[PDB]
Amino acid sequence: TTIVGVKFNNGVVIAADTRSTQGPIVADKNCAKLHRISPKIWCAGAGTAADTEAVTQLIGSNIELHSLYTSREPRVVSALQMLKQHLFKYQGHIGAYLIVAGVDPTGSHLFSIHAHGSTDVGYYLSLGSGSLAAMAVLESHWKQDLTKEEAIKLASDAIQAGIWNDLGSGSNVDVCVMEIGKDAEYLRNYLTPNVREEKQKSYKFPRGTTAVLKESIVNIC
Amino acid sequence: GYDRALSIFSPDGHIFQVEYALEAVKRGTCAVGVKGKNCVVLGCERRSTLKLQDTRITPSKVSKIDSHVVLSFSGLNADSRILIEKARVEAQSHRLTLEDPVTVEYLTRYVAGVQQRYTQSGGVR
Amino acid sequence: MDIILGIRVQDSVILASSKAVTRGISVLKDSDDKTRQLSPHTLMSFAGEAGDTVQFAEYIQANIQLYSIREDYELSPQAVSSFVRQELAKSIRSRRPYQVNVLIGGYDKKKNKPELYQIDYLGTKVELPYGAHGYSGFYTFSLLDHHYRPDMTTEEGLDLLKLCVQELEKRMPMDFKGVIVKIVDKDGIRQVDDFQ
Amino acid sequence: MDIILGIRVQDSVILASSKAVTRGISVLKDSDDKTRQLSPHTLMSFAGEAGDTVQFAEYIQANIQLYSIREDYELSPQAVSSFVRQELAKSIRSRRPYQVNVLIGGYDKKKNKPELYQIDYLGTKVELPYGAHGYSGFYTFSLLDHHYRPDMTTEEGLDLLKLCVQELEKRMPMDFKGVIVKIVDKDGIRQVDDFQ
Amino acid sequence: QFNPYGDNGGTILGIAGEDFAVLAGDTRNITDYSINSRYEPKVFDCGDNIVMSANGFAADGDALVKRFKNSVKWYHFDHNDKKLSINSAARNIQHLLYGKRFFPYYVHTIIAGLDEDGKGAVYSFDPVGSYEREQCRAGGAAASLIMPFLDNQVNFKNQYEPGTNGKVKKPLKYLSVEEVIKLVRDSFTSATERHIQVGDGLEILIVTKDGVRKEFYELKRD
Amino acid sequence: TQQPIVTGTSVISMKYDNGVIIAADNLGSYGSLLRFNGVERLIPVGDNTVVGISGDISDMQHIERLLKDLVTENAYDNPLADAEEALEPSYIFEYLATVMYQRRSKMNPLWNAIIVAGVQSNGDQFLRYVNLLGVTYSSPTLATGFGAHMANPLLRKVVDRESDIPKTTVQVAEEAIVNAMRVLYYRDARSSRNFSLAIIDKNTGLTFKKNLQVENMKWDFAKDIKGYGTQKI
Amino acid sequence: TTTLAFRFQGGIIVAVDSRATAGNWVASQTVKKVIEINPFLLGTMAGGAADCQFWETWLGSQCRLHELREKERISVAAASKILSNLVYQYKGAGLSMGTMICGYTRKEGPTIYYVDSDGTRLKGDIFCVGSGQTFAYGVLDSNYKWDLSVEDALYLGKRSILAAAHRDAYSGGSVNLYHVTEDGWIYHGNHDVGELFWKVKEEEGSFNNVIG
Amino acid sequence: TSIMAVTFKDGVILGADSRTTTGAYIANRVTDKLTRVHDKIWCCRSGSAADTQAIADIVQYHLELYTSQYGTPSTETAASVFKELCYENKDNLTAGIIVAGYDDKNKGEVYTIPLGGSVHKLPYAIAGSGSTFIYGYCDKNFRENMSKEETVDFIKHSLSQAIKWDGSSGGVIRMVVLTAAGVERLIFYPDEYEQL
Amino acid sequence: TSIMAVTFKDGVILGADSRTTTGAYIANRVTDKLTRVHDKIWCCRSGSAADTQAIADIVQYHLELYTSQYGTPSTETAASVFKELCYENKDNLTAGIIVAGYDDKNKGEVYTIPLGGSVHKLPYAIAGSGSTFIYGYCDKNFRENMSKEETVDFIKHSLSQAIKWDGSSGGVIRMVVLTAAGVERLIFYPDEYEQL
Amino acid sequence: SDPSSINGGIVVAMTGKDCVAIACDLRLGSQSLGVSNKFEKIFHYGHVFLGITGLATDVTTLNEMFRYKTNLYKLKEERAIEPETFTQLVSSSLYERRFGPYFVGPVVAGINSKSGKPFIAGFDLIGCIDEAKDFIVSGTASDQLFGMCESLYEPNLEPEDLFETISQALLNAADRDALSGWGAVVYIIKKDEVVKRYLKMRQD
Ligand SMILES: [Mg+2]
Ligand SMILES: [Mg+2]
Ligand SMILES: [Mg+2]
Ligand SMILES: [Mg+2]
Ligand SMILES: [Mg+2]
Ligand SMILES: [Mg+2]
Ligand SMILES: [Mg+2]
Ligand SMILES: [Mg+2]
Ligand SMILES: [Mg+2]
Ligand SMILES: [Mg+2]
Ligand SMILES: [Mg+2]
Ligand SMILES: [Mg+2]
Ligand SMILES: [Mg+2]
Ligand SMILES: [Mg+2]
Ligand SMILES: [Mg+2]
Ligand SMILES: [Mg+2]
Ligand SMILES: [Mg+2]
Ligand SMILES: [Mg+2]
Ligand SMILES: [Mg+2]
Ligand SMILES: [Mg+2]
Ligand SMILES: [Mg+2]
Ligand SMILES: [Mg+2]
Ligand SMILES: [Mg+2]
Ligand SMILES: [Mg+2]
Ligand SMILES: [Mg+2]
Ligand SMILES: [Mg+2]
Repeated sequence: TTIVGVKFNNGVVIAADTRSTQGPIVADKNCAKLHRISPKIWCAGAGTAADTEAVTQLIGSNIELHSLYTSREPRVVSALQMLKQHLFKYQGHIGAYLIVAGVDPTGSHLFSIHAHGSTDVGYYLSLGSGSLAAMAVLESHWKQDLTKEEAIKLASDAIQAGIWNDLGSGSNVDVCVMEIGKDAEYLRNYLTPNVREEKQKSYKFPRGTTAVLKESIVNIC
Repeated sequence: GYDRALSIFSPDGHIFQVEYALEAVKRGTCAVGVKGKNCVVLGCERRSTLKLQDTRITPSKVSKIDSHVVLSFSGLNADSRILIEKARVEAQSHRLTLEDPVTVEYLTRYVAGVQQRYTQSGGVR
Repeated sequence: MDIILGIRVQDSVILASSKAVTRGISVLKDSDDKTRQLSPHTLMSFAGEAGDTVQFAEYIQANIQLYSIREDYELSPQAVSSFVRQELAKSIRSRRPYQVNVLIGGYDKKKNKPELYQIDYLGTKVELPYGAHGYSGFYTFSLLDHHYRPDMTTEEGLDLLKLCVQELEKRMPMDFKGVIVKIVDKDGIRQVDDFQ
Repeated sequence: MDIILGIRVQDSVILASSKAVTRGISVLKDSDDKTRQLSPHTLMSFAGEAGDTVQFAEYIQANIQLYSIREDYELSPQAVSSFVRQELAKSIRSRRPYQVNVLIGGYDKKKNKPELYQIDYLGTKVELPYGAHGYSGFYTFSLLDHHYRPDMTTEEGLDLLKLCVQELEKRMPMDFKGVIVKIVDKDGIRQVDDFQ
Repeated sequence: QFNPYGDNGGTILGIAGEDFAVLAGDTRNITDYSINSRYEPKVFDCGDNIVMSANGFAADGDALVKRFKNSVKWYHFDHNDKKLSINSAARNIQHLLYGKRFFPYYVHTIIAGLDEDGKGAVYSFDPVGSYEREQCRAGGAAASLIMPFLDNQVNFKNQYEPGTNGKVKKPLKYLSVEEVIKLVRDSFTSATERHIQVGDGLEILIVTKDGVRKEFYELKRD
Repeated sequence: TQQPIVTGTSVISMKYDNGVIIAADNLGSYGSLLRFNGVERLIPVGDNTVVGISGDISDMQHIERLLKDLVTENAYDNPLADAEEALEPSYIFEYLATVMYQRRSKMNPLWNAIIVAGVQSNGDQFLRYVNLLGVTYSSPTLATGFGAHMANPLLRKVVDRESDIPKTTVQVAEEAIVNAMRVLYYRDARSSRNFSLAIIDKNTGLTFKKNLQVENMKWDFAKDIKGYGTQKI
Repeated sequence: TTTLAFRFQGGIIVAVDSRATAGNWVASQTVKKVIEINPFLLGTMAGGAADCQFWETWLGSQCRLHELREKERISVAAASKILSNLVYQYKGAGLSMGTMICGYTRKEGPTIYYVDSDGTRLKGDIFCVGSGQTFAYGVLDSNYKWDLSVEDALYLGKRSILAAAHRDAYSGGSVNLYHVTEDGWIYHGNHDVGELFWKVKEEEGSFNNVIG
Repeated sequence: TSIMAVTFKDGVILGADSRTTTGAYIANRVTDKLTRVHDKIWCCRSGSAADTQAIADIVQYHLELYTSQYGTPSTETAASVFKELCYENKDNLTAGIIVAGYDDKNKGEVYTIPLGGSVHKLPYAIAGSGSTFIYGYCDKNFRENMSKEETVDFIKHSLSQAIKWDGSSGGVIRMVVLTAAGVERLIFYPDEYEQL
Repeated sequence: TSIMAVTFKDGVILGADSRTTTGAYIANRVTDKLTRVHDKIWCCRSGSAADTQAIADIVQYHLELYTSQYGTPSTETAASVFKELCYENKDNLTAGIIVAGYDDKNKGEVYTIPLGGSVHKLPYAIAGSGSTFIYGYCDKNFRENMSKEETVDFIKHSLSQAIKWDGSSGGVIRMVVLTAAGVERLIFYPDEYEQL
Repeated sequence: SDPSSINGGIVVAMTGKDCVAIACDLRLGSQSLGVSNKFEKIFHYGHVFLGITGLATDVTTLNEMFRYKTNLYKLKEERAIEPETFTQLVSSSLYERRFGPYFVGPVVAGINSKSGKPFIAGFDLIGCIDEAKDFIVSGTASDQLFGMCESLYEPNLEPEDLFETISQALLNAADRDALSGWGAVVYIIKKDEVVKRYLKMRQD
């Protein structure tokens, strides 16, 4: 898994590959790893994938509720605090590693969170098996005061580093862009460099090819 | 360390140390064997140059190798003992690994091979 | 372990030895003889780890056979047992030790006595009127201590043994598939043609 | 483990269950019944770790008895077996799991069929024509696979079983001291007077 | 504590045609989640019309290939430049492997060529040198993904003649080298998709009475 | 050696149109103590080969001595030591890979990962890797240690394939390598600012550059990082 | 794996499955688990594949040398003992094998020796070895008669492996059959257990529980 | 990490490196290990990041509440609260904290709470992996009642060395100056401090 | 232990503490860890006492023999010999040695052979447990071509700190001065150096 | 020792055009020992199908449990549950046991009765939604299934062609797994109807 986060001058963007693996097997070639915590706060996860789903759903929910209570747009720092306090409580047994980014009324934000409950703030971040490939790219090209279109290009290139050079990643590139003015823009499969070639042959069988002992109609009703 | 070649060829093609060995046999007491329909008999002579001989303890000239094979000889007596020990050991070992006693042929073939080795190795006569 | 018993009566020595050989989950065979005759009046029974037991016995056997041929004479049962003990006592500090226990029953033609020797895999040897290896002693010694008399006939010896095997059939978790029994007397070695 | 067999013929279910109880080195008893009747037409046999087996059975028993009294009715063998499975499945994630395996043979008065259920200590249940626990299957399934017909009489069932117990006596390292056999049929539960 | 083994794998596949044989492998060499090379070939021609591959731990595989070639060369010196028959090569390789029975070569080895009637042949070995003439065999990482496919599309396993309800088994045919090569490329594109250690490149060596011929195909690079 | 003590980190390298470039920092670390700063891990052999080494330094120094002595022995009864029968890269490599596999196979490894870079007398680029297990491979780029993880990704953006090697100049290749060293400086806790870099060009021959420093670093942005979450000052 | 061999009036029957497994993965369904030591002597493969195949082939070399030297067919006693003796020299090194050495000589008649890497060597009339072992024994134990016709002996051997292939997950593929006579062994073919199963069920009535 | 706090005439300064490692990978090269728990009470964090962030977050909470109720807390009170968390939870924390602050009654104060939760008040304190390398230098160069500029230098030089030698320390040097005047953050980059 | 060697204009000086510990017990408070291997080649020992004494004993032997045959050996040659022993026997040695000596061609030279047997020539070197505490101080205070009196001070102060902080270092400070002039031993006691 | 490998078994599901298919082996094992050939691993709750591989006690328990919950669901919503929703249910129910879980690999198949879409999904043992239009696999031969499937599958198969494909995919995979086989069953599911077939296979 390769996920990254890059700030730009009017907001923030995150990106992620689309491969997910069980050991050396690829279980899903197009898994979406970009999770919503609330409309303008998104999240990407690495680690145990049941833990990152569970914990983004749970905090998403407490956030929504807290937002309704307070009649206020939800803040990233609240997602941050709620996440970290829960991860810390479970001493790292919840294997969730996240990059969370978003815009709230206080401006635009980018944080990472480790399973044990430590957090980092930064202008650019990566995580996952593809983390080091991605960071090499960010360390090479990041400059201050990126335009939006540069930040997407950069974040997209960073994930590509992971796809190619890391076996843990990837297939396609997903992106979410959160600009301070606007609706959050989520670009499922922004980039799809990895299409299977047509096979040499069709493996459709002649019908009746398979041996059978019984038919039943089954009862739905 | 001593591997001097003692059994070597002389120019007429003979191996004197082996031929000289036969001379020792010719000097040894006569032994003889003859086979029946279904016995074999081995007979040997004693010297009579001395006759305060304790005949019950003094080594016999015929030896058991296994319970079904005997061996007799002429020539150096001390040397005979070494062939016999090796043969007796081979017989017991043969039972052990093949679960049968030796054929007479096999046991002969073994002893001959020992004798032969000693005509072709350094340090030995 | 398998069952290895022996008893020395007045005029002979009786060796009783379990018939089963089992490899893990299956009983491979129910008719195995855990003895070798070492010389016409000397018998060795044995038990312990697989392979080792037979290899050791067949090696002792060939050595005693070699001795007999060489000297045209049969070693006394005491001598055989000392030879065997020494071999086991070398095995123990060796790179891979023979894990084998034995009993040696012999009739000593020179003294006209039967003799029983018990030797474990460490080389611990002892002459006894009756013995056993492993857990076999635990079931049977109670009975032997009680019933044994040095003047027993062979028939009495075999009765006393029948009782021991019954106690083992009753109280012992393993099915050892009966025993083979042999007698060593002044006329040599023979096998009791049936027992349960 | 001990021996736990069962077979469902045409009109009944036969349970065969080893008599030995052994504690380490001694066989403590050779006449132990590894069954409890749960209701007049439902029989449970069992095996596994000491104490646990009985405690568990006697607890299942009392529960089914309670049910019968309360409803003045006898639960189907299927229901009993689902109840038992659920109890075992709770045991596994418990602080100390019951290590017990069971077979439940019942005659289902409402459908007039015999039924056999096999359930291991994990709560793995399955309805079968014949079954066993532990290693018992390994020796006997070959024979059952071959000889079993669903239309067998009780007598045929008992023959087929006799053959299975012979195979076990032959190939199995342990002396399990024979079996007790019970039959569950439309008239209830009885014990075969002798398995000679 | 020093561990003297590693895993670079690696997937290889060998199929015996009826007058030919192929042996193929990806060209990608890995360590953990890293790529070391996207082109580091692992199928070799060793002459006497014999191709070999030793997949697994790359160092042990290289050592073994070296040794075998050197065995071929010495067979020549020692037996009057005689040609080394595939069955003899196999025996010889059992001996090399079993030579290291107590510190094994950590590889799955396959060889291909023509038996002494010009029929296609493939032999496969375990790491301590048990071995088997075989009509087709995959090796390494994605072998579990490929053999079922071949069971099906080469042997027509579980396939029957429509319409009889599995009473008549679908009959077997001989496969053109072209046909076999499609199944090879399809096995590998499938494996590449679903196994992370497979990708980059596919190299195939084809053995016919007329010698050894190589063929290469791009594979996906994630 | 059964456990490495003083250690060198990543060696990195790539090949370009006419030669190869290789580089390595000048540090010997002792766990997390950055102990020795003046450590050359590029070892030139003749005028057509540079061997770069990471891992245990005592073993590196042993390998240096073997290389000196290979040069010395190749000269013996060899009128063409300075000509047709000098050492090639391919030879030095085979020798090292032999030794490594052998030491591994006696459970007593040389605790290193090595990259041999050079130009073959016939003009060809040489770049191969071997390590403590005896494992070997070639690629248009190669790196040990961290470099495998961060440098390769960047250098492969320049030479993704074989076909790109002709297209890649020595200015481009060199700038790529220098940038990688800067990246590793930023992110490898076992690395040093100072390094050495060497070029082997089939026309200019061996250019060896000591005493470089990572320059053009970006840190300014660090002044705006406050706290770890919610602190503003 | 399941392997067996037994003695009867007509010589020896040997029967084995052909499945090889690595964990759950079935590496092959076509392993020759009978080693043809030479045309008069058979071995079976259980435990280590290599260990059996390598050392039993070597045994073939030793038996040949014996015949050149002694001008006489080697006894099965002697052949088995060579292999057990070798194996015992390696005891503790982790060889793994369980094998039957089968032959039929004039002097001994049909004889079977079980040999394993423990050192054990045992003369007997019936043996099965492998994870399918207990299954095979059942069938054989309840049908074996000394005076089975050769045709029935072959069937019994085949049916005993089938039993094991069915229940044991680690056994299957196909059965291989051999008949060992004084003039040597005769191969009696390879039988897919897929097709054989169904055929036997139908022809014999057995395997009632399986839906066919 | 390398961290210190130093009292001087006008108050107190805290410094730290800015590197966070997971083994040899530098997870974050611009960390802020200077953490505010009240306006003029700050701390330096070393040990586990999760543990020290979580602790600091709680202390801040307690002092926010203290303040609401009893006014501004003493630097000593803040050290008490850190200590109480660290001592009472020693079995699951890996946190080494220096606390520093300024008030008018006491000017600058520095307390250090190493592992285990003992507390120690000092004129200056150093900590983190990098500290071991500069015990000598600091004991040799610290004097009481330095000026601000002297003290910024003492820190800058102490940490430039700790960084030089310790692989787990590096990046920029941050400081925070605490005096009557207010609160000054400082930063020094590699090209400055490497060259000293 | 704390040990160092320093080159200066007129040659080179070695210094060391004089404490040897077995756990917390100070086995010997007046150890001589400065050890002569040739007239003007000495070493500093750290690590195992048995190992470093036994090695130094052997090197001395080699150089006595070198001398007998080829005249006086180079400091470099002596370091080669230490290295060869330490490298080639790394699996069962724990020795950290600094070698230092003087000749006229080269004045002072210092080579350090840490664990593992790598060798490193340097202007100065420090080692032993105490050394970690003074990396900062020494990097900050060493300059090349100091006078003798300066260099004795640089050593005295470096080691006074190493001692202050390291519990496995203490006692007197010994030095050995190596120049064209000859060989001077120095000693400094607690009352001098603690007070610096 | 591994709970997901004691009893063995596999399940695979794939989609075609306006239909979905789902299939399992029939083997209950206990290590090497075959125990039953009538252990179906496919259950249904209304028109939603659930395959479960892994530890059999848990297969059973989970089924008993989802029957219970989909019962209560129907009673309150007054309508049968749809697959998208069931999936979430399965997922949340497994994650309740995060630190002590059920040792299973579930697979969901069905057609949404409102939208008409074919739908399938799978999960790890603690309940992460592995969601994929094409196909899903689970069990002791999941590797071999991934292989068959990646080669055999093509999108939009008509129901009678999908049957042929999923059947082949299953059988040839089980044949390379020791711990699967002993029979097999396949459900083909269309919006208004469902046909269930038993397959002929080898028994070893
Ligand atoms: Mg998803
Ligand atoms: Mg002998
Ligand atoms: Mg000689
Ligand atoms: Mg005594
Ligand atoms: Mg017992
Ligand atoms: Mg439950
Ligand atoms: Mg469990
Ligand atoms: Mg490994
Ligand atoms: Mg050879
Ligand atoms: Mg690309
Ligand atoms: Mg290394
Ligand atoms: Mg040379
Ligand atoms: Mg060499
Ligand atoms: Mg900047
Ligand atoms: Mg040996
Ligand atoms: Mg078993
Ligand atoms: Mg700490
Ligand atoms: Mg706490
Ligand atoms: Mg720290
Ligand atoms: Mg030391
Ligand atoms: Mg030197
Ligand atoms: Mg020494
Ligand atoms: Mg050491
Ligand atoms: Mg519930
Ligand atoms: Mg309602
Ligand atoms: Mg829980």
